[PDB]
Amino acid sequence: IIGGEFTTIENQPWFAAIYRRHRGGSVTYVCGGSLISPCWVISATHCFIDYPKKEDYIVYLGRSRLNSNTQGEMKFEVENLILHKDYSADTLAHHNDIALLKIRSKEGRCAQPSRTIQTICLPSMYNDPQFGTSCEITGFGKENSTDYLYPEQLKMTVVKLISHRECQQPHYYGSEVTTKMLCAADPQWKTDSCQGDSGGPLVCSLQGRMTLTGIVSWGRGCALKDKPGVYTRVSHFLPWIRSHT
Ligand SMILES: CN(C)c1ccc(C(=O)O)c(Oc2nc(Oc3cccc(-c4cccc(CN)c4)c3)c(F)c(N3CC[C@@H](N(C)C)C3)c2F)c1
Repeated sequence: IIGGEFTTIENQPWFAAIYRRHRGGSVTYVCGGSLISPCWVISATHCFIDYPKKEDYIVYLGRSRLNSNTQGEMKFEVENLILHKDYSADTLAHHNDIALLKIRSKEGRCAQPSRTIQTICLPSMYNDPQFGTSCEITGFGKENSTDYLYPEQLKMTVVKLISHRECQQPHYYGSEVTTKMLCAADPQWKTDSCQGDSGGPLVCSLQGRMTLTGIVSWGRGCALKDKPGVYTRVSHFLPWIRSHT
């Protein structure tokens, strides 16, 4: 995340950190995700498409820091990696960029609630906030283009939803964004998702309840003028989520 502030998992208790395992016990961060039910984390397919083997991945919940431990964190294996069968990418966009990870602890249990681990609510079908609404994104992605290190502490920022008609304008993304995507940006183009933030949640507070509205998918650069972040529009995959869960 570019711009934005350090946060703790307490403030983002549905956030899931997804890593890939390596011989020796070392791991490398992959992508973000969100806990939508005790046994299911939702993320983006493009995070896994090159290495679709569920055995290689681990998921943390209740984790505030990238390479050190947080009190109360829970570690999980992936029982089922479900990628969208119609996922694809052209020269700019990911399509149907949504994935489900069935999680299972070493001891065989799903996630348990706590101050640092909670589910986010799913949206209602075709019901999303109107453009201009503030929503938050969270992730361990890069915060600076010249960095070789990702931030050690979780970050968040606030962006505003952009209408589909604005994002489809030629100096934005044109026909590259479909009704199955949503765009969001800082009005001053100062804060944005970046490398490593994909898979993570775009959350909007609806009537008090925090709702998973988007999943970080793609864009052009990070915090570039007239190039909003593009998210998978979760309210259009509810049937897919419901049936595969
Ligand atoms: C395999 N692993 C572990 C990972 C981990 C993280 C990411 C990620 O997206 O963050 C990832 O996907 C990808 N990672 C990239 O690196 C970067 C570099 C800089 C910014 C971003 C980036 C990521 C999310 C949102 C936004 C919008 N501000 C930007 C991604 C890519 F440029 C692509 N392209 C470039 C080509 C384009 N096209 C196929 C749509 C997609 C990509 F698909 C793979």
